[PDB]
Amino acid sequence: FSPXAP
Amino acid sequence: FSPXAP
Amino acid sequence: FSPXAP
Amino acid sequence: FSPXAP
Amino acid sequence: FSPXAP
Amino acid sequence: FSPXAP
Amino acid sequence: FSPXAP
Amino acid sequence: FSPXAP
Amino acid sequence: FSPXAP
Amino acid sequence: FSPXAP
Amino acid sequence: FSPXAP
Amino acid sequence: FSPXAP
Amino acid sequence: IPTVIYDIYSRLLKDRIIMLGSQIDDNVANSIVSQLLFLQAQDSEKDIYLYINSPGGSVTAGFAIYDTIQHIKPDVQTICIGMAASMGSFLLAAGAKGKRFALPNAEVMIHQPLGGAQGQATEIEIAANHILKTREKLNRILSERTGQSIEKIQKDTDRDNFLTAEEAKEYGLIDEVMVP
Amino acid sequence: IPTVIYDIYSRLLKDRIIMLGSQIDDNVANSIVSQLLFLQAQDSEKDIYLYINSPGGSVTAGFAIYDTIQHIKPDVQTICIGMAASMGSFLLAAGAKGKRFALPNAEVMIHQPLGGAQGQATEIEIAANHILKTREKLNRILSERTGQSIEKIQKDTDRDNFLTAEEAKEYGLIDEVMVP
Amino acid sequence: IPTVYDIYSRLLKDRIIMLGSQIDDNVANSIVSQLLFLQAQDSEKDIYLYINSPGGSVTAGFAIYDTIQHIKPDVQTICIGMAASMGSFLLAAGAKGKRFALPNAEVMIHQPLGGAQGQATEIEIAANHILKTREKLNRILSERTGQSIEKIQKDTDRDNFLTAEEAKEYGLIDEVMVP
Amino acid sequence: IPTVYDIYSRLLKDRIIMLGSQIDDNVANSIVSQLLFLQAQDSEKDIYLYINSPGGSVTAGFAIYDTIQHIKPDVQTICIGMAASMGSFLLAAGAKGKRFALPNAEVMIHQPLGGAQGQATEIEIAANHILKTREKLNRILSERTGQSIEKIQKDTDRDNFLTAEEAKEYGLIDEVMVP
Amino acid sequence: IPTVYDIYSRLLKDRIIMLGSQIDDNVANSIVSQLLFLQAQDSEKDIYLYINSPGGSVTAGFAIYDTIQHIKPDVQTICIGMAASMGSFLLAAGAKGKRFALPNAEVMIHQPLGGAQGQATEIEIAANHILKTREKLNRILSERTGQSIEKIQKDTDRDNFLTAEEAKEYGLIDEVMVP
Amino acid sequence: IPTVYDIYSRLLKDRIIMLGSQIDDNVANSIVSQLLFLQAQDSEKDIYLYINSPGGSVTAGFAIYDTIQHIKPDVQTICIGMAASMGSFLLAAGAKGKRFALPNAEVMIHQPLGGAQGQATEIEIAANHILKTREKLNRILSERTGQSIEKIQKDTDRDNFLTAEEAKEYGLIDEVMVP
Amino acid sequence: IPTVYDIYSRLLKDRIIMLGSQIDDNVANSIVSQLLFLQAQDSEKDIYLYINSPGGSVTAGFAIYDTIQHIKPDVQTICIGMAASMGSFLLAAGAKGKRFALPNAEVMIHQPLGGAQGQATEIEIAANHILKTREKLNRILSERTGQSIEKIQKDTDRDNFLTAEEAKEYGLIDEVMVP
Amino acid sequence: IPTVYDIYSRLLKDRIIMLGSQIDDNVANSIVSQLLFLQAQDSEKDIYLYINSPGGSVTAGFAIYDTIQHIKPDVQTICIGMAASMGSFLLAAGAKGKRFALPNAEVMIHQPLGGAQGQATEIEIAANHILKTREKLNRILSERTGQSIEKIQKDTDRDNFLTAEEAKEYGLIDEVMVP
Amino acid sequence: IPTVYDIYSRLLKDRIIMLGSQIDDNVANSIVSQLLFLQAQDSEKDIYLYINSPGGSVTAGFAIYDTIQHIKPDVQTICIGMAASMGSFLLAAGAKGKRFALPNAEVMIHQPLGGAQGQATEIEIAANHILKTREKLNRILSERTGQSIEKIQKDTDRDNFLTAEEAKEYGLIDEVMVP
Amino acid sequence: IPTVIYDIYSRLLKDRIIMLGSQIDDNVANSIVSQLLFLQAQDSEKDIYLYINSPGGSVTAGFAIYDTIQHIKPDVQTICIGMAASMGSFLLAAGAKGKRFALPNAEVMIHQPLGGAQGQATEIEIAANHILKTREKLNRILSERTGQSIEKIQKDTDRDNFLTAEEAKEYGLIDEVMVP
Amino acid sequence: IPTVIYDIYSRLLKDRIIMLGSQIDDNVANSIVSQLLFLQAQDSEKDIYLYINSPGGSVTAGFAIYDTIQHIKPDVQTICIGMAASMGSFLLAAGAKGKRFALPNAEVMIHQPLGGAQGQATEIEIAANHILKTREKLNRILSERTGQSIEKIQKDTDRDNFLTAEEAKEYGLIDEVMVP
Repeated sequence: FSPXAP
Repeated sequence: FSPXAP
Repeated sequence: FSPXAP
Repeated sequence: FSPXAP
Repeated sequence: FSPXAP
Repeated sequence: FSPXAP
Repeated sequence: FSPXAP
Repeated sequence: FSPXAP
Repeated sequence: FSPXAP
Repeated sequence: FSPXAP
Repeated sequence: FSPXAP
Repeated sequence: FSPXAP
Repeated sequence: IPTVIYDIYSRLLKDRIIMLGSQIDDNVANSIVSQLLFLQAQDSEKDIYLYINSPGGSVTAGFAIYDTIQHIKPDVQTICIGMAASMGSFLLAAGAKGKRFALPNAEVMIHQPLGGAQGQATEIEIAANHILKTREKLNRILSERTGQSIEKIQKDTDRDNFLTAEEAKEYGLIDEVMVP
Repeated sequence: IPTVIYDIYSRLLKDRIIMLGSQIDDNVANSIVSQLLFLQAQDSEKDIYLYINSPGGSVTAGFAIYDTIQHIKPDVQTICIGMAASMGSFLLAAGAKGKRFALPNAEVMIHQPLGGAQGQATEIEIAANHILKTREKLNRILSERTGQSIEKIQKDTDRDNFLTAEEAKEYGLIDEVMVP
Repeated sequence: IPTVYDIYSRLLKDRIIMLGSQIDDNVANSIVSQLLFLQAQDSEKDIYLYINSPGGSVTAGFAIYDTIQHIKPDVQTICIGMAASMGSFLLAAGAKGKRFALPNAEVMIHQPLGGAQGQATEIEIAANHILKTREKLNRILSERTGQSIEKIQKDTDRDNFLTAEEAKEYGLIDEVMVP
Repeated sequence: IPTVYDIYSRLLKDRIIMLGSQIDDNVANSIVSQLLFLQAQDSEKDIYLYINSPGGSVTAGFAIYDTIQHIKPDVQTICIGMAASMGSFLLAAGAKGKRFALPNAEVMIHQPLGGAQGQATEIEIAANHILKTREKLNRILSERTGQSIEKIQKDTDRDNFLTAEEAKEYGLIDEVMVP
Repeated sequence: IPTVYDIYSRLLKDRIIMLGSQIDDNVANSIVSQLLFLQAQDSEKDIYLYINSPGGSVTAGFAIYDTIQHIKPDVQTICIGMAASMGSFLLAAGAKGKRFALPNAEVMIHQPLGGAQGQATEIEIAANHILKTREKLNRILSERTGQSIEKIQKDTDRDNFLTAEEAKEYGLIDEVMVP
Repeated sequence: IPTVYDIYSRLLKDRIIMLGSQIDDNVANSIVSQLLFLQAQDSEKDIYLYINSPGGSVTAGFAIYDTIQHIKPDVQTICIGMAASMGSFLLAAGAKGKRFALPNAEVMIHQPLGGAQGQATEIEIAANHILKTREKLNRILSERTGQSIEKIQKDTDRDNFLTAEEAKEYGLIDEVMVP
Repeated sequence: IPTVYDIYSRLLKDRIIMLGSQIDDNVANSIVSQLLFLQAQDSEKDIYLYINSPGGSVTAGFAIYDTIQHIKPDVQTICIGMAASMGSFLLAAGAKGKRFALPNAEVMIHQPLGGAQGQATEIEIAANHILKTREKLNRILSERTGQSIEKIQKDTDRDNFLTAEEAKEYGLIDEVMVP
Repeated sequence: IPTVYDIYSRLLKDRIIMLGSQIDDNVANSIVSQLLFLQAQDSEKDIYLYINSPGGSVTAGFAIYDTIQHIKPDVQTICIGMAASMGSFLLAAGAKGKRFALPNAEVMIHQPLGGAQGQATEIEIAANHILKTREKLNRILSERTGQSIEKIQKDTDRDNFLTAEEAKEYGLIDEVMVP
Repeated sequence: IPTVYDIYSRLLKDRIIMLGSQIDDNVANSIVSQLLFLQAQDSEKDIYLYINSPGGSVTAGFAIYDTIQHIKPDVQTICIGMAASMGSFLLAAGAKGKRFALPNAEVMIHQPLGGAQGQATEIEIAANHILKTREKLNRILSERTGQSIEKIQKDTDRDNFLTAEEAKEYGLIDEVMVP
Repeated sequence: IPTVIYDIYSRLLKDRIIMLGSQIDDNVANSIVSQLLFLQAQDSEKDIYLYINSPGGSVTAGFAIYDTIQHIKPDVQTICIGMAASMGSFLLAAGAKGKRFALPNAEVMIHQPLGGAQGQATEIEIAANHILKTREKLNRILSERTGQSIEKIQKDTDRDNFLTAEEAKEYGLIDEVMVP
Repeated sequence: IPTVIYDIYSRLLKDRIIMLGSQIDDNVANSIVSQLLFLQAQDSEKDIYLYINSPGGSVTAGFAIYDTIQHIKPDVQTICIGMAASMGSFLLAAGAKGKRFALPNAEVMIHQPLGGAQGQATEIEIAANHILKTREKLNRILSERTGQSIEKIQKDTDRDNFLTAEEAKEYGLIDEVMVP
């Protein structure tokens, strides 16, 4: 799930 | 159930 | 339950 | 069952 | 349980 | 069991 | 299933 | 099963 | 089982 | 878990 | 188990 | 478990 | 089962009422047969009353009852209360002509006999021949009792066929709907 | 079941009280039917009292009881003690007009019939047609007994619908709440 | 079971015995006892055995058979509903001229059934025993029906269902009891 | 069950009714019948309901409750051993001034238990029904104990065990029966 | 159960009550009813409670205990075979000077057993309840035996089997009944 | 399953798909994926669906049916052993002129099977759904065989077993594959 | 499952994800991981979610739903065979204009299913939770289909089976994929 | 299963197929695939089918039978251990002159087994189907053995065990393979 | 589980750990090992813990919790689908500012569940242990959320379902991850 | 199964050792038969070694192995380790003459075949005839392999008969006890 | 089962360590026997190490291992880790003299063989004779391996007899306790 995770 | 049975 | 049943 | 048994 | 029941 | 019960 | 899926 | 399938 | 199968 | 296990 | 099998 | 097994 | 100052069913039997109120197995048949014969011995002229609330059951047990009804001298009136299905409806239709009744909300159901067979091809053949012969026998008698053709009975019993009391009367399975 | 100086239920039956205190199956129906007919034969004018504490059960068994109530000459009073659900509440509503009662904390529940079907498409169709016809019959009678429209009965029985005694009175399922 | 006496006890007062279940040792012991009791009450009057039975144990069946043949009274047999296997054997065992079936009654004859597990030698013993049992049944059926042992053997090789009329033609019964 | 009459039938002759089991429909139908029968024998003399019960069906319990309130005789209640759930509700339903417990008896109050499976709408109906049932129980318990509905709600949120003395202080009973 | 009356009904005529099984509600309701009936027949004559029981329900046991203490007649207790758990509690509850055991009888004392499942809060309630039940049992046992509560607590921590003679020394009974 | 590749993966390399089991969702998802993969490899070359199946889920069967009709390559069907129910429906769904059975293969057609439990309304919904499913199957079978809808309805009312030759005459296949 | 790569891994290389079973946590975790992986490979190219599923867990379904809406690529949905319950919810969740079904695919919508046992308070919490879940599902379905919340509520009250064409008319899909 | 390749895959390289289990659809699909694969590798060289099987499904057996007759290579059959029911049918289906059994091998022939449950009409359909299946088996066995259909019918009425030598005399095999 | 590496191993290469099942010892041992391995690869880069879990064992949950707090890298937590019980505890345990949930994710908090059977003393020990466990969980949740221990105690007394937005307001997460 | 730097059984098969170390069913037989034929194809002159630790099992599966042993050209040595019972001991006795061995503490057991039969008298007869014929076949071959008379084999196999290795040698089931 | 940069047991087998770490059935025996013979073929002079953590099991399976140990040329050292019970302790005692070890907290247990018998008196007699002969054989060998009299072995194995490592050394089941 980026940004931010990653 | 009478009449008639009996 | 009487009166009335019986 | 009569006659004849009995 | 008497007295009182009965 | 008598005596004494009864 | 193409076209179009893919 | 050929011919013809395949 | 040869000869003959195979 | 280091330091120190390793 | 040898000798002799094998 | 050595020495001696192995 | 309450007592009346007799168990209730034994009290009804004193007035020549027989209750067929369960699944039909050999025990039920043996009891009903015994009751019919006993009532005939008490009085060979007075009517007997067979009250039916039954999902059916064993065909051979059902035929024990059927044959006893036809054998004895007294007329056997049949009254469907609740449900008469399968061999239950067959027995309903077996009552004395003019004296087969159902209550207004009673359900009558007719269908073909059910069974089973496992094993060798020849064993399945024997089982099949037997159940088909049983169906022919049931259908023939139903034809005679209802006035419908064998061909129509065959078609109408091919699957579960539910009848209202009124429909059962129109079909010829009963003679009258018992109205309040 | 305690004894009185008779088993208690047999003692109550001597005073024309019938207990419907269980799930309604064929055995319960056959017993209640037999009790109703026996009481009518003892006295065709005196009231009968049907006490109901039942979660319901078989619709055909319930209709055996219903039809017997409507057939006999005596008025059948109905009293809901505890619970009258499904076919139980149907029978509560079937008592003589003006003589249907519930105790204040009694629960009445109405809903649509339940059933099942397995097999070929055609077999499921037959089962569906049968249960829908059964529902129409129940709803029509409930409409007549309550004074509600069949449209309102249909909507109100679509899912489980719990009524207090007072609500059952307002609905027309009973005539009076029996107060201390 | 309704009261009139319980119904079966009332029928026994008129010398009617009901064989209305599967034949096991308890049923056999009861029927045997009833037959002997009725003989002791009156050694000349007929007894009536009503049969609605899928059969059962061969040894239990033979207890009944042997008691029927031993006592002085004639035992009439009436098939109501079904007489299968040892049931049909007992139907055929009634006094000659006094074996009946109702018109829609089903009679079925077949060979004995059993089982055997263990060593080859044990299976041999079990097989010899059941074949000897079949020979004994077939011989007696031959005597009671007037059919040859050879015909009984062929006709009992698989389940063989007879109508009442066919049972009469076969010699298992004497008359169909007609309405 | 020893004979003296069976012991319970002998006690019923002295207008004692035993509620000594889980409360189901059969128990309710029997207790209701006993209450009505005793009223018919004598509409003025006290009845004695002895309670040793873990409770059970709420509707069955209400059949008993409503019958107690309906009849003319006072119904004394005596908790021996245990009165839990619908058992303690019925203990509290005895005639005011005539509700007792033995010193070591256990009284327990809690909220109704139940279940619901199926569609969201069906679960909603089940939930609404059991909450309405709880409101009805709490309201009646309020009237019988003198406690507020709010206090009953809080005190029945989980299992709440009371000594006889605590049950008296709560207003579920009137007196602890001392030797 | 042989006839002489059934044997237990015959013994009840001489004011003997048999507690010869596991203690559940049915057993308690029956014993309680017997005690009250015997008191009504004669409020002065001794009653004899014969005990051969592995114990059972604590609340059912307390129904019996409280009834014993409530009635006017002395209740003698005799342990034959075994009195364990609530069985030994009831043995100790007999009239002082009239608690007996046969020489080879086994008496066993221990702490109450139970169960709890669910949320932390529910387990807490269950634990508090069973600990309070243990305190109540131990307090009464202290009074009936003359032992301190502290000693009862230690001696009931695990299963503790006593001979008749040891039960006498402990104060659970008054005399060993010698032949 | 022997290695040569596992045998089925080796056959898939030559565009042979095996439908050799009961039809459930897993089988359908796999067959659908194979069909789409083969089309992506080559959109013009024939695919060969070998069928030895007693049928199964109607919706799973329709996933396969719809995929066959969607893709560009002709899908030949060959019944080896048995094609029953949804199996025979898929056999009939092969490219016109390229539906085969081996001489001793068994084809069976019948109506869809199902179940329903609950309220009258729920049974009605289930019945309407399965009847609509039957109409859809029968209509497509009519189109694929050249038989009238009325004849398909009558011929699928109960289990109907066809030889390969009969299946050809009926229009379910185009040719019997002879040695 | 044939090898070509296993077939599903081969399809994933072309950005096809198979939802071909009941929806549980394992299936959801796998689909979510696949979606995120495909986005990382290429954030612009379409992903294809093929659905043949009877539904399952609502929370697992929402893990998939939320991941679809979160990522940048359009997720096309194609119903093959069946999309029922949470399956049909996910079908409707595909990118607008890119939701498909094959002609004989079955779509079914209804209300969420569940269960609750225990105290009145616990049943209340369970009921409130499932009703809130239904409101959330219905709101999103309203947004995805263009139907009012009131109409969604009525149309999901019981099992509601739709053809592909009906699903298109309803707004659950955009196009029927015709052969 | 030891490695040399697994042993069976190694034998398949020399055109040996093992039918060494009960015959179900999975076994049939595998044997059929093996036969077709070997034909594709070489359409002239013999294939060797080794049989040690108690039989199984008739339709699965016919998939194998029809594939044997369809392909160009001769399929030799060798019974090792046991060939019973459909196993012995397949033994007899090998190329004429190339059907063998080892000296102590057991061959057994009997009639097909099955079941039927339901309405009279359904039992009729099931019976007709299994009788037609038996006619088809007997006709083919007649052609393969040189025995009349009438003799096959009589000899398969019950389990009929043959030695290798007897199987040769019967025409089920051509030669006993002697050491 | 598709291949791209298996998908989860591919995600672990990018420092993503999946907690996608019930929490038992095996799950904990695996997550702990993954955390320590990622720290050893790089002690500064963030780790991402994706949570879709109904919870499970408290001690297994604490193995994960303590490992998260021990290592140097920040551990981001993302709730997809569901985080219930120990699942929601671990969601709240992520690095401050880096705890997320997707919009339709469900968070549930409640008190620990357990059981105890046996002696009063054993139930006491079990109760004390689970109450101490609850105090420990509530204290840590207080620290991680900023809510008082008193409020956590009240809010976890029964099942308490939170939307993502409510979980943010509560302080269990920092942000709802919006599309 | 540990690995050697092959699984251990595959490594032994490379040296022409076949392990019969389980109950004898069709799968075990098919595997042993395949191994025997494969080893013959690799080398038709070199000895094969069949190690036996088996409680026996299916007689037909056992005969598949027996017939394959006698058919192939290589001598098959048999070594009983642990146990050779029933069809296990039959196969031990089937090894090449002079090359049948047992370890000193090995157990050999001989008895008659076991089976079962259910159904009609005629079916039980067929089953009995079949198992008796099977026993005659086993006993005849055992007579030939051991040098004992058929009459003595019949008596000695009537019930379970346990032999030490030394007793098996004296009986003629093996040729030598393999001593350390 | 962890991997080392081989599965761990395969890695230990490369250093001539055999693990007997489970219940002794035929599969375990066949595997251990195969491992012993394989190690002998690799090197007929180097020691083999049998690590034992086993509750025992089948006596015949145990004897397959025992006889193989005594047959091969290499010394087989035995080390009890954890538990050696029943046939496990028999095999511990079967290691080369001077090279039988146990860890300090290891448990050794000896007892008599266990079994069963059902059927005719004659069949029970045969089963009893067989298990008693098996016990005599075990006790005789244990006597030889431990230096204890047969009389003492008989008494000490009459019921379950648990020994510490030190007691097992005193008894003669092992030669040394392996101290840290």
